[PDB]
Amino acid sequence: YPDYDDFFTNTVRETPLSSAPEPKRRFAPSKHEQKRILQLAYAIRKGRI
Amino acid sequence: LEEEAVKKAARQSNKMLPLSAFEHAYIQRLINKYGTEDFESMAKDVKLNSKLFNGSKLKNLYIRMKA
Amino acid sequence: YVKTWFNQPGRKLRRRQARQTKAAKIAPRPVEAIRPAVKPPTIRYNMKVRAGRGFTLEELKAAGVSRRVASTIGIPVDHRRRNRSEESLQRNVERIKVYLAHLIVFPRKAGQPKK
Amino acid sequence: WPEYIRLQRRRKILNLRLKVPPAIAQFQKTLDKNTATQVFKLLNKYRPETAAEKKQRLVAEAEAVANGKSAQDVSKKPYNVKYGLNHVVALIEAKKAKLVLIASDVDPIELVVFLPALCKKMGVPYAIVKNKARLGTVIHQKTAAVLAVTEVREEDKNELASIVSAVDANFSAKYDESRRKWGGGI
Amino acid sequence: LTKRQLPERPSRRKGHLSKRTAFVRSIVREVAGFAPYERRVMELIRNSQDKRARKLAKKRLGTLKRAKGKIEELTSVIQSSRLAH
Amino acid sequence: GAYKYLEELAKKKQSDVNLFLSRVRAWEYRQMNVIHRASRPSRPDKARRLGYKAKQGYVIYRIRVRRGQRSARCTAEERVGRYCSNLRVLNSYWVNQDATYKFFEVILVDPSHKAIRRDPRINWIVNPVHKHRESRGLTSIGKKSRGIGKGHRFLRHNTLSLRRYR
Amino acid sequence: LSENIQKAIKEMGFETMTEIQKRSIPPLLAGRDVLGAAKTGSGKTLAFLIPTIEMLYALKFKPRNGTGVIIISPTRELALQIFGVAKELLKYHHQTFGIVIGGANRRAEADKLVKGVNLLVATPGRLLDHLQNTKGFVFRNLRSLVIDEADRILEIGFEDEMRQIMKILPSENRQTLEQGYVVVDSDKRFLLLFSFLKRNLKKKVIVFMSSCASVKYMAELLNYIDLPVLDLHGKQKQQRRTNTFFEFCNAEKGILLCTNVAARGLDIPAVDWIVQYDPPDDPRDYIHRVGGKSLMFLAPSELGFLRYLKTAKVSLNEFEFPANKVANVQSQLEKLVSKNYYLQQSAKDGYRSYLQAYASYSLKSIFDINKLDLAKVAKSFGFAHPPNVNI
RNA sequence: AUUGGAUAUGCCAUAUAAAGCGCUUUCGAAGAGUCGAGUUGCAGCUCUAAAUGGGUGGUCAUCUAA
RNA sequence: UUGACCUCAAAUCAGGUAGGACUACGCGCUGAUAAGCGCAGGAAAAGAAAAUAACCAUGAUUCCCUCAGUAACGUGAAGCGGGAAAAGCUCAAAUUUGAAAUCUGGCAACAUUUCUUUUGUUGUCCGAGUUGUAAUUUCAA
Repeated sequence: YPDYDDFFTNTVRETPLSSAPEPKRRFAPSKHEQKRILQLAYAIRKGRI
Repeated sequence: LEEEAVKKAARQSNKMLPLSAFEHAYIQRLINKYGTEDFESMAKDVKLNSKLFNGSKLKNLYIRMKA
Repeated sequence: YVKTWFNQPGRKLRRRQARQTKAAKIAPRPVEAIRPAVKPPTIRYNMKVRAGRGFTLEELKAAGVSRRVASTIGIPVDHRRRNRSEESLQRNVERIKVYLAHLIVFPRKAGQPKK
Repeated sequence: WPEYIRLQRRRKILNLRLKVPPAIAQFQKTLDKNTATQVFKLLNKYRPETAAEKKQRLVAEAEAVANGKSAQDVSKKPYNVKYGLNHVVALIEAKKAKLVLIASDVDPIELVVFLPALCKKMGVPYAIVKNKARLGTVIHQKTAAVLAVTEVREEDKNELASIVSAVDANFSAKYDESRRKWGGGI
Repeated sequence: LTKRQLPERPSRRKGHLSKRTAFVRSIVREVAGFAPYERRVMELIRNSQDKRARKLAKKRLGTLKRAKGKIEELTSVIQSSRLAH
Repeated sequence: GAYKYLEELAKKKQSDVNLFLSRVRAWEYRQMNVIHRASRPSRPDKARRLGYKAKQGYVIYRIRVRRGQRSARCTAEERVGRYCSNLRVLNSYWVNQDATYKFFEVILVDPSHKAIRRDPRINWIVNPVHKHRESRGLTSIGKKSRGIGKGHRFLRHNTLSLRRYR
Repeated sequence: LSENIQKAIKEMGFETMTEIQKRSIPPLLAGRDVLGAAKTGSGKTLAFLIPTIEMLYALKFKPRNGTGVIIISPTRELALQIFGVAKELLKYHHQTFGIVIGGANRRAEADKLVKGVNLLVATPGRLLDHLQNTKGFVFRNLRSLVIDEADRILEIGFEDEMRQIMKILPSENRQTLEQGYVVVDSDKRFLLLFSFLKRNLKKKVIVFMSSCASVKYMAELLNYIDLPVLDLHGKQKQQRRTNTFFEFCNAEKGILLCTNVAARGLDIPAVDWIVQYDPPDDPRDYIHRVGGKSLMFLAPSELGFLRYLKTAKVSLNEFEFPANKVANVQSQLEKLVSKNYYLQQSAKDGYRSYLQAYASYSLKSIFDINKLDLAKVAKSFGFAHPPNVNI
């Protein structure tokens, strides 16, 4: 029953880890909603909602 | 079989797309602020490029704008 | 415990029928797609040429047919065979380039929303 | 006693009588009563919109579009707490999260046993709070496992810099040797 | 014949560790601790019973390639735990 | 996500954390029934990888088997499949063992549930050819057992072939 | 020359060939190997590639004919200056033309070379990984391996690479070819600049960076923080770049943002303030460029250049300013870099290259990549956690 | 009378969308009490891995299991 | 006192589901292939390489002829070649995080039928699901 060997997580890493760039879909209106709005908007013209 | 495969692809050949009411106005608002040539800086427009469209995609609609 | 061949005239006709019932649906297009020309791999047969499985990803790119529009017009693809030498590549472009020269794809009607 | 209750008190005590490894030992020492009442007060502004009333604003968004109006051009980037285990592991690896909250009762304990080690490495201040269901109430769920603030608005940034300082000073600044020794065996 | 240089198959890049996977293993190496023979080896690699240490890994793992990989694996732990502790 | 960390952790099976949960859960698994239903998969990554989606119709069971001659994992697919006569078996993995019992879980899918039946990634198992797959040696470990692979490692002659013309 | 390349050259804004180009373009177009020894900014970039682009055009090569030429470049700052003209000249051509530098994606740069790039502008390090390590990168269909900056490539430290790499590639039937200082911290690097750019808004100011992308990011943030300025690089478009240097030199007061690579040879006018926001990489060229005022922000852990200029018998004075006067506007610079999608993609691709300049620093003892602070070099750019850059 | 895939044509559609391929100064995740060794009748028992790694074949070629 | 959540129960609860028979042919289990046990379909098993090869390379699986009574050790292959048929692919592993975009179920309308017996759409209310349901991708990338 030894102590906790935190040999690696002792320090702090300063960088992020994943390096793939930030996608463009986090800086614009949620295009899944914009599709969702058009399903509701269409539904008004058919008069179901 | 040559004739059936050409006249069918003669009336079903035009693939021009008229824009929607919004798609016309979205480009319309963009084109009156910087002109009709400098499409490459419209991916850096903060407000009116609210969809963050491409530098290429706006030209795709701009062809669909006129024809 | 035998294997008797009394059906051998019958599998010939059953194959013959089912090869004509295949052609009923595909009436204007061949009953089998074009296969490449690949050289056998042993020392014995390396001077022969015979049909293989399909056209590679760079036999097909060099001929103008993408890997997605390939299997629509009846061109088998082999994602495993690779073109080691030009001769393996120049022989099989002239399988595709003659095939595209002799083939007529009927057009289709599209789904562009109007108004 | 019924057929199952005499198990239900014994797996309570076999977690006590055995030797808890230091990785699991920190999952019973827990954020206190007091400082675990302000964290959830800050979070109770940033709840995800209830799925019934997100649709309610969507029919109010899709009715003006059917006439010609819009709000997408003036829609500011939303805010809420960020939840889900797989979405919060990537919010720590990308150094986007600023306060990670770990439930103290996840049933397979391997689900969260790497998080107090990942939060120590990536420099994301962390705390282990009670009752996974208490997190579940925040985000309109039955049982949540973890949450995370990644961005509060400019309104509560000054509040958040204070409440984290309560989280390190009580969980991280303390509990520093009980995470480094075995537990149980009482 | 006129032979080409082919590019590499995208499957031959299996077996290459990324920077994100190597960060996953490093975290889980310590948070899972050490097995009830790998505690024994770390002692024998610390007070330099090297020939005795390599004898146990071969007997337990089965093959020198593994029995050498652990050495390289566990010796990195002690040389990083002398800077932590 | 968390499944990357949970795969590499599940490999260090003898280390202190993976051994402490082994002793603890082998205690709870042993006082339960020989076959008893789970509510969540104990290994929610291995189950997720072997096919289990967390929707209605996917049923996790778990069963101990006596050690010490059909392969134990194969019988855990059969004994659960004889206890559930409706559920279709997908896989069965290892979760724990001790000196006297190996513990497994099994992924089972309801073919009558109109959520499996409407889903085109798991709709292959509604078909009637997949009736008691674990019986015919048609699953993950029933294929490995009977040497069904690709490689030189793993009546067709015993009959004389008397053609018409010879 | 061909009309398709001449009209592009007409669009490039170059009509009169240089005096050195007058003695080289005639022999190079005829295939005569020339031992190039020219000054910086003496047309060595445009002239050498002018006969090389036509030589492959005379061969009429498609994309699959392999790498028909090579232009060895000794620096990432030089490579972007080399491939930039290469990307501007052959727009009316057909084949491929790209770059291969040090400090990039060694699998998204190899994937470019498997198809076959005609004019692959190369660094002295990454080209050694092409001929030997990479599989599928055929260079055995080449016509001329152009080389530039023989005196600088030999001083890079890879003097054994140019002879070892050339032993594998095709060679037969192919021809070859007083100072001002500001001791600033790593954190408040541009904080002194953002204050100085606002305090000296009505004077002749020239700001120099060590990377093309370094100018392509801070110029966008300056115009987004209400501080317009003109760039001497643009989008690697020579039409506006020729107009920018004409407009900036004619302007008596203004801010001039430019890379030091393109600044060599350009007509440096009498700027009241001459600034180098990044450290210089050329030890002899930057000192000679001084001969208004000139002052560059010196890093805290980079006093070697001060010990080098003092050893070079050059005076240096540290004109100071109170730290309380330095604006603490690095909080809105953490919000702007968080919201804008294009300003961030410039601030991530700007700090990516501006760290590789510290990797390829010729002053190895003075500027050390592994001896600086990784944290504070991002809070000046605008990123809280410095982005994931491949070293 | 039920039914097939089609052909033409009518009405709807919602497309603020989705897809092929260039071009990459960017990234590229890959299945464990399994593999493997020892050993009893492909199974049993003991032990128990790795990331240009692992497998099968002649330093090379070829594949990417659990 | 009260309220969530986990686990475990109970119900002639709502809706479903499993046995049993034939077994020529299929696939497993042990087994003196025979017998016994188990399990499906109109076919089934197999299947898109952790495969061969040593060539100027072949290219999922199945089957026939040949290899051949040959290598190897009385037993006894396989690669190649020649035919028939050829169709490919789907997940796990990367954050939808500018929004669980997913789905079962109850009720009500609208249809629709091999069919008043069938099969769905739309609206609505729980419920499942953040211990991960959709979009995206499967290394050929």
